[PDB]
Amino acid sequence: TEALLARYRERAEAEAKAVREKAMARLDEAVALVLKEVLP
Amino acid sequence: MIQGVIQKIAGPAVIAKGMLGARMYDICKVGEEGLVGEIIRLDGDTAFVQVYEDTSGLKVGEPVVSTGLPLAVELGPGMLNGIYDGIQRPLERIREKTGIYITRGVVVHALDREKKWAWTPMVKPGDEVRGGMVLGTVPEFGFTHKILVPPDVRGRVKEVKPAGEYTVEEPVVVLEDGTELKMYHTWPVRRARPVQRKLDPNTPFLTGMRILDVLFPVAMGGTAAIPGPFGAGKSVTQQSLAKWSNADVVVYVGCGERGNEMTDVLVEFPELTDPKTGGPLMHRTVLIANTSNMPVAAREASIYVGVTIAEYFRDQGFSVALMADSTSRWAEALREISSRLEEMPAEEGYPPYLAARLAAFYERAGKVITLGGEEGAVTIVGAVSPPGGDMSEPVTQSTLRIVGAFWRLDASLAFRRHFPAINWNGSYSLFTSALDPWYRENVAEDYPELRDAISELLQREAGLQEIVQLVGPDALQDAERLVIEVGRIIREDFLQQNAYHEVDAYCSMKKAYGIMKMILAFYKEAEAAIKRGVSIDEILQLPVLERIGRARYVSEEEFPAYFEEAMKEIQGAFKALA
Amino acid sequence: ESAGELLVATARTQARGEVLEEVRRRVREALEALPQKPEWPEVVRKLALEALEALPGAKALVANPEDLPHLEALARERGVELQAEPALRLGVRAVGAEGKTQVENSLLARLDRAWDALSSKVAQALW
Amino acid sequence: LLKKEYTGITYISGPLLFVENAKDLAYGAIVDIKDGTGRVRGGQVIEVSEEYAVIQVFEETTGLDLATTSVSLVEDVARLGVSKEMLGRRFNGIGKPIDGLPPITPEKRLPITGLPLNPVARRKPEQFIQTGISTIDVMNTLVRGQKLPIFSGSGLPANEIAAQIARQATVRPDLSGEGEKEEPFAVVFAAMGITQRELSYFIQEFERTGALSRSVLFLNKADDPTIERILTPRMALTVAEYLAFEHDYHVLVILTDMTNYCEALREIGAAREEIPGRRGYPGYMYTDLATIYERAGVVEGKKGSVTQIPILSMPDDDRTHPIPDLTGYITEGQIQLSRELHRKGIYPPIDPLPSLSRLMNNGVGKGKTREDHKQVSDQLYSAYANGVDIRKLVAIIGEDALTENDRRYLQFADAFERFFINQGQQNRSIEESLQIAWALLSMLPQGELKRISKDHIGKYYGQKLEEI
Ligand SMILES: Nc1ncnc2c1ncn2[C@@H]1O[C@H](COP(=O)(O)OP(=O)(O)OP(O)(O)=S)[C@@H](O)[C@H]1O
Ligand SMILES: [Mg+2]
Repeated sequence: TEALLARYRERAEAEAKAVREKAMARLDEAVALVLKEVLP
Repeated sequence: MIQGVIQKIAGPAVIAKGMLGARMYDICKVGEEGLVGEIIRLDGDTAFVQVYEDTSGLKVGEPVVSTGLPLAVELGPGMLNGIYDGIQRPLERIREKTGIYITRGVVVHALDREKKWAWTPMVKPGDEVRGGMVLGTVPEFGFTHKILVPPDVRGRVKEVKPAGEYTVEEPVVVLEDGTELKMYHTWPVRRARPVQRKLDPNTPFLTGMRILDVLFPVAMGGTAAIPGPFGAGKSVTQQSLAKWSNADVVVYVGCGERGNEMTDVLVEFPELTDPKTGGPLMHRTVLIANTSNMPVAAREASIYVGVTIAEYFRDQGFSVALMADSTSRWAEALREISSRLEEMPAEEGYPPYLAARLAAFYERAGKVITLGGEEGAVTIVGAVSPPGGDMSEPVTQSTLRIVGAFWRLDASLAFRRHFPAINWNGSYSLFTSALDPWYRENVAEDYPELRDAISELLQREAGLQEIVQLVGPDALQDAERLVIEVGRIIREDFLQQNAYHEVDAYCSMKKAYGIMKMILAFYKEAEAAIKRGVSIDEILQLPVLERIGRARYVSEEEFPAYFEEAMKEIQGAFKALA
Repeated sequence: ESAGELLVATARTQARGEVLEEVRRRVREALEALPQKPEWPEVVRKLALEALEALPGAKALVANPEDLPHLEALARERGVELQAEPALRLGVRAVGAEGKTQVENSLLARLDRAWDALSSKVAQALW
Repeated sequence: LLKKEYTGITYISGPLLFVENAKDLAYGAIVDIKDGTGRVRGGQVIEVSEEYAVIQVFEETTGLDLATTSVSLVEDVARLGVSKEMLGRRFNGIGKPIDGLPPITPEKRLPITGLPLNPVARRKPEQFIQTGISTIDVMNTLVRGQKLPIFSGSGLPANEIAAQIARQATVRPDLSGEGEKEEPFAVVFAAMGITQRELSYFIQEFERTGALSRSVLFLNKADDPTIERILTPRMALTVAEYLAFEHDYHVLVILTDMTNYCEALREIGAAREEIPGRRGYPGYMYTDLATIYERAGVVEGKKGSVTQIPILSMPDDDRTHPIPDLTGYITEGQIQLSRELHRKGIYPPIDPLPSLSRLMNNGVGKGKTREDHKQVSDQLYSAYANGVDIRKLVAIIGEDALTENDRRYLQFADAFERFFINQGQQNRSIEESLQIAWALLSMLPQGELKRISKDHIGKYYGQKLEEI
């Protein structure tokens, strides 16, 4: 049926947004780490 | 110690410059990793080195150091019950320091230096010693391993270690000129070890396979080639020989073949029993493994390492069977190296000296009086893998000129599960005549006549097959139908042998003689019945054929009584025809 | 009926990949405009020095004209000519002895060649 | 790390170019070739000297000039970034994704040529694989850790059989003595020299049944650069080895057409002007095919396994052609499709007489499949061979009138071909295939069925051919 597909796509986009949210805090920390590693 | 740098890298071949003074066929350590290589061409200040290990990642300018010595193996206690790579490195100790993958540049002693051995001297101070004499003995696995003087060493004994536990590195004998003699010595793999005399081979190499031991026998010091297409059963025959033959020591060389076969040997052999002494089969065995995906240049080294180890065990008075899993892979390695050398190929791309190398390898076999005065032998069975099954390819043809036995496998028999799949029409043996006195003395006085009659029956059956295909089996006389059926019986009940059956895998000479006697007695009685007006239909329906067919599954212990009851049943059946 | 697994896996993959791409954009924009920090001569000195570490002998070093004089200690020591190309922002490149070999240390190139190894740690730290 | 560039290009001809200086380039290294337009090509150092290094360009050399072309080092050893999220993805055969999803995050960067397995570290392949095909599972059974090619012709349905095996292959741990919940199983699929039509077929097949989720696909198209066909099995086996020996996966590897790979290898070798072989193929083709195939197997102390099924098209159905000849010399057996069985409408057209599984004899028995497996297989082979050798004598004699027991085998042979071999898209279990085999064993229990001595007759005989 269509309902299973709709529920799966909605939960998939929701958890994608959740992973984005829980990356958002550490984005700048990772950026600082990469900046300190690339520079000699 | 000549030291140079890498000038050029192209596959397994490295040009080293600054090597003025390096000697032909000396071992070199290539690169910072110290990869083992061998010089095969010298040109001005440079040297051409063939690397026995992978050359990936080598960089121009890395040092190349020549050891000043040719490719040599360490010969002494500790080789039995072991597996080695192409240049005699223990694969188990390589694993225990490297993991599940074989990385290059690993250095490890061929003989365990920390193991103690029970030294038992035989010489005394003041004795004159020549090459090949026995300094003393050490027990390895029930074998009495003899510590031999190196073949080039002569002198007078100054000191002898009393007794006890020593390692192979501890000098057990010291000569008056300061020459210390250890439990081991090195020998160049490309030099045949000297012997006093070559003897004529007068005893059979019992393989346990009926067709080979009966129709195409090989003598104790002989050589045999077993070429065939893929899946014909070369390796199965080699492993059957390793399991069941009467050799004191078996050396198996996996030259460029599957690793799963070497693993199969390593797993199964410790559980099997040595047919001679009764101990575990692996204590009899030395494995030299260079799988197909191992470095290609190491195949040639592995062949020489195997044959040199076999010769060393021959020098101690043992009879040694050397199995080469495929000499075609060694030939292909030679072709690749020759192509790197820009040599002009002779035939199908092989170098022109291929036949010379094969002849020098197969010439090391033979029954000899060793330098120590004992009698030893090396038997070589070398498998060949002709491309597309073409027996006209250079390796097969150059092999046939030197081998004494030719065990030709057939694809048509292998497809139809008729194993061992020996083409008895194309095969031959040149040792059959010379072994006749031994067969008469040890099996039966009339054994050669039984064998000749069986071969004649096979010849007649093969001839009548053409008439069968032309006219049809229905429209030929009952005598020829009897010949056809007796040939079928011979094939399926005597020539066929299941190497995986717990009983059929091994067959003694007397069991084969009994089966031949059964078949020939049945044939003569059925021929008399045909002359007696008996129709072949009821002859073919006789239950005695079931006894004849099941004879080969009878164990060696039961077979002497089964043979007697089968003889009586054969008599009674054609007596009952009246 | 089983397409939900494909949807969830695709969504998570797209999310993580877009997040990593955003991290790349952030780090490349922050890596831009290094000379605005007055500590830049001290790092570009080592940036030029590692070029001479790579090249046992260099004929000349090429960079933005304003970036040249800060590195001229190496010019005095090695005798390397200083060559100007303003398009070579945030980087140092050198010409070998024969002119055939050359090395480049532009910051964007270092980021591009390091990101493949760095992403393994970045993804684990980010999640 | 800093980037060094070499501008000393002195010679370009065909696929090779020479770079002067460049003694810093290690042998076998991977390089990036950049021309004046900014396009970047790939290349591999195939020969390095003091005076120059020799690079084989991955693509065509069109557009390269000695004035502006620059060569730079990428890595001394070709490596592939691998991770567990590769499952469900697709790649072009050089590692680049072609599924539209973003690139994976590399957990490890393994060299793509691998390293030889130490023979003392291996163990004997001992667990069978249920492919769902009776003529394989019963008579030529596939064992975890085996390499077992499928020999096929140009007109035979090899791709369909490959897809069916990929869909149906399963571990069957319930029958195993070590009964347990199923261990992870995965399929790595490598397509070499494949057409767009076959690619669409495979993508549709993997999508329509969800097998894609437990699969990794490497797809090299026929119009892709020829070097990517060489590199494709390296990437596939690198991924398979990573999964199996670092995450305990049971990996089944399928190589779609090794004939295309060997044609690519011949092209590359002739480009390098090597010594030729039997039919123009390089003399070292055995070594290369061995370095591909020998990577399969089972390792002592590790739960995972790698199984290979290389499908190849025998040119002109000639088994003595170099490709099938060397493949048979390397692999442990072969599955050969019959064109005559294809003409009779039988699918899958596997001919059991010339097919062989070397590792079969130690992969079946008690605790593995059923206790009667080997005896049943022996009996089926013997009976089918007897039927075939009866029908071949009928042609020469030209007489249907023959002994009564012969007609039982002719009928047995016809029923065997029409029911056991001919199974269509049915996913027969090993128990189902054994039931079909025992039903086909309608021959006399003792007067016939005498090739293999067995007392399993009292347990399984008497079936009346009834189907579902
Ligand atoms: N004497 C035999 N008894 C029983 N089975 C046999 C025998 N010889 C061969 N076979 C079978 O046939 C297969 C072929 O084995 P081998 O003869 O070892 O192959 P080969 O001659 O080494 O050729 P390859 O595959 O290129 S190494 C074996 O795995 C067995 O299944
Ligand atoms: Mg073999």
